[PDB]
Amino acid sequence: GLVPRGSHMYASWTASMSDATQVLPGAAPAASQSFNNQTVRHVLRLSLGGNTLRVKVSNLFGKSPITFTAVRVAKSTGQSNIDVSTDKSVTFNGQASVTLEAGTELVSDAVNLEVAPLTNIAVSMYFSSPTAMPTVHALGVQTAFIGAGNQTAATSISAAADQSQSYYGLTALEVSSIQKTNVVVTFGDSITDGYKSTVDASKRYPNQLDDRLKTAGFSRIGVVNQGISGNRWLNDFSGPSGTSRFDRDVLNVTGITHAIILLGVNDLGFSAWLAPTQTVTAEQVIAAMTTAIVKAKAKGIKVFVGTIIPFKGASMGYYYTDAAEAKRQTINTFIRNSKEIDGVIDFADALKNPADPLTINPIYDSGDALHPNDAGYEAMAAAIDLSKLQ
Ligand SMILES: [Cl-]
Ligand SMILES: [Cl-]
Ligand SMILES: [Cl-]
Repeated sequence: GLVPRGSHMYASWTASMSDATQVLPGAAPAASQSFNNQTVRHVLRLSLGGNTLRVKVSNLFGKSPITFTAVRVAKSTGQSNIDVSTDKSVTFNGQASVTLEAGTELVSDAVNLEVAPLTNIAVSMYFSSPTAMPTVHALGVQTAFIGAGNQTAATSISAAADQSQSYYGLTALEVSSIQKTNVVVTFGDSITDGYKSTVDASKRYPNQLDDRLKTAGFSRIGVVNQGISGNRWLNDFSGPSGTSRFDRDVLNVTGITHAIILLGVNDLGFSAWLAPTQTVTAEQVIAAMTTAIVKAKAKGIKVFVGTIIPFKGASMGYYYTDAAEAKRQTINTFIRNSKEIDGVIDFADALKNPADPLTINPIYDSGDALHPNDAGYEAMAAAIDLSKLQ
C-alpha cells in the first residue's frame, strides 16, 4: 500500500578526506593549496534521488579554522555550467557563512531541491579570506573549477588553467526519501577511487555498479565511493590508515547497509622502496581486516570483501616483489575461506590474465599492470551479484 511518509537522509555521494601536507616518513614536508577570495565549483554524480539534500563540509585535517563564506548548490549542465533556475543557498543553522575549527566536519541544513538518481549537481564554495585547505580528496577523477571573487551563483565560472581534479573540504552529499533505501559503501584505494578511469566520465567501478543497479530497477540502492588513492590498512599515507578511518568512512556513512571492502595492495607494494621502515606481513593485514569486519557486523552491516587483483609487472622490484606476491596469496586465501564475512567478490578471478593468472588481463590493463582501465572497472562491477546488495 501507501509507503509510510516518514522521511530520512541517505548518503548519495561521498569522498574520503586526506591531509595533503602529510608525507612519507623521512620526506620533506608538503604545502597545502590555498584559496584567497576565490570560488571552487565542484561537480558530483548523485547515486540516490529525493526531495531535499544536505552538504557535508570538512576541515578534518586543517591546522587552523576555515570559513566557508558562501556555499551554493545547483543542477549541472556540463563543464562549469549550472541551471541557475535550480540555484539554492546552502545554510548552516540558518547562516550562509560557517567556520569549521580544525579537525571538525559539519552537515548543512536541508535544502529544498528535488534531484534524480544518476544526475550531476554542482556544489560551489566561496572563500573570501585567505584559506589554507589541507583537507582534500586528492584524485576526484572529476574536474573542479576555480575563479576569482564570489561566483557561487554564476551561470559558469570565468577563469581556464585554474582547474583541479580534487575536492576541497567537501566530503558527503546526503539526500532524503520516504522510500526504503540501501546504501552500499565501497571502501578501498586507487582501484576503488577509479584512478586511470576516464575523467568526468563517471566510469569508476562503483559508478558502473550503480549503472547496473539502476538498469535492473533498483533506483533505491545507492553506491557511494570511499576509496583513497595509495591508501593502506596499517599506516598513514596515502590518506589516514584504513583502520583509523574505518569508523568515519564506513560505519558513520548515513544509511549504510552494505560494504564492499577492497584494500591491501599498497600495504604490500610500499615496503620495497617507498616505505622500507613499514614492512608488514599478511597476518598483520588480516588482523586489521577482521577488526574492521567484526565492527561492521556488530552494527548490522552486510560485509563483502574483495580479493586482491593480480599485479605482476607493476614496477618489478620496487612495488611488486615476490614477498608481495606471497602476502597477496595468503590474504586472498583467507578472504576466500572466511566464514566471518557475508560474501566474497573475487575481483582477482574476474580480472586476471587467462594467459597468466599472476597478471591483470591485458584488455583490462590501464598500462601500468596495477590500475584497470574503464573496461577493467566495468568488469569489476559485472563480477558483483546484485542479489547480495538487496
Ligand atoms: Cl585459494
Ligand atoms: Cl559476487
Ligand atoms: Cl536481484
